[PDB]
Amino acid sequence: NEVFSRPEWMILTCLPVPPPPVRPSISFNESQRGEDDLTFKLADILKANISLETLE
Amino acid sequence: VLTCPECKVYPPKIVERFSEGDVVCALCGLVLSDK
Amino acid sequence: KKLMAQIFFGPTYYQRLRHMVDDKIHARARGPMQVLTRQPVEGRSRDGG
Amino acid sequence: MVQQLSLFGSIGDDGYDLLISTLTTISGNPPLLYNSLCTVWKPNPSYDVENVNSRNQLVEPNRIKLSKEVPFSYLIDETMMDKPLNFRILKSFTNDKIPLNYAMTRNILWSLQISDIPAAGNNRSVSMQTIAETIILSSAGKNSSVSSLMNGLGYVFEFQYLTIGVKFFMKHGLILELQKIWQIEEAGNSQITSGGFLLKAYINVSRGTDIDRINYTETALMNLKKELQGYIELSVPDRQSMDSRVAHGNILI
Repeated sequence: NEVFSRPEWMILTCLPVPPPPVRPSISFNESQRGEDDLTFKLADILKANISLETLE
Repeated sequence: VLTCPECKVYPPKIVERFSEGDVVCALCGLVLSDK
Repeated sequence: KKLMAQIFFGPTYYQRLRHMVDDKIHARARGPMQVLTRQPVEGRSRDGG
Repeated sequence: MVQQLSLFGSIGDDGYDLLISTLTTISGNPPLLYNSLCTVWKPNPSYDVENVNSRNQLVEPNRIKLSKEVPFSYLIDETMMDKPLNFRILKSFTNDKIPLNYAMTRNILWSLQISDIPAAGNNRSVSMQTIAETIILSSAGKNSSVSSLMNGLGYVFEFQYLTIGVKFFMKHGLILELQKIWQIEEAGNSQITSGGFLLKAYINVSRGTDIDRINYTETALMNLKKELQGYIELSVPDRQSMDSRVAHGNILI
């Protein structure tokens, strides 16, 4: 489809980041925040992206 | 900050009802925040 | 009065099992929710739905 | 026990006379003199009432009012028998001094009365208050006295005051009162309503469940207030001022 479903869009260029509601942090205490798996994966994605950029 | 809009007493007196998921003023019985 | 039919009668052996009604009874009007899905929690000891 | 629906206001004594005439022009009735004496009693602090259910707040301590009528022969000094007993005598009652002193009231020692803070919410146009009332007729025994009785219940004296004013009876059971209040102590007598008269218009409802009657009462009170527009402003007092519980201390005067 021309409006909604072009094929060029099937290849990623920018990755949306979901709000913290989607990846809620569980806080046992004031300084004890266990983060969700999704945010760890996103952090690794960004780390790899900046490494590739600085090597580029 | 969470205050009763009818007692207007500072500092506010507040009790949390965990088994009902409510926050209740301990003077007028008014329910402040739910869930 | 007397009973028309006679009755089988005598001692036996019985065991009191592990299931009491006091450990199975549960009710809930409102209460705590979940952090992610915001739906009533699971568990009788945690007064869930 | 009644639901009293009330509106309040105040006036300066300068217009007093004029005001009176206008009232007679509306009601069609003449004013009637009256007086009273109220004593306030509070629970004894020496006794620890652990029975107040702190975890549930089933009840909170409150203050009891005992009222009595006192003859004018105690309120008229040697300069005033010449004038007849009518409303004009109030024009001479502008000084903080009064014939009735502390010793006479102590020698005196009825209607017993308890009340609650008015109903909450901001959608109320008149002050609605709940009153529980009883009457003491007489007594006997080796210590028959109001003080001994209230100490037997568990209450002690706190203060007292004297009201003098006039009453107007209008239709539908509406009562309008013009008052002057004198607080009394051994130190002396002080007029709190200094240089003015306190105005209070109210109706009583016997049953709180009946709502047609309550709506009619509110209609009558608001019509009366809308009649007096431009002369006197009748207003709903502060809900936190008419609270008489022991924990928090303030007194609408």
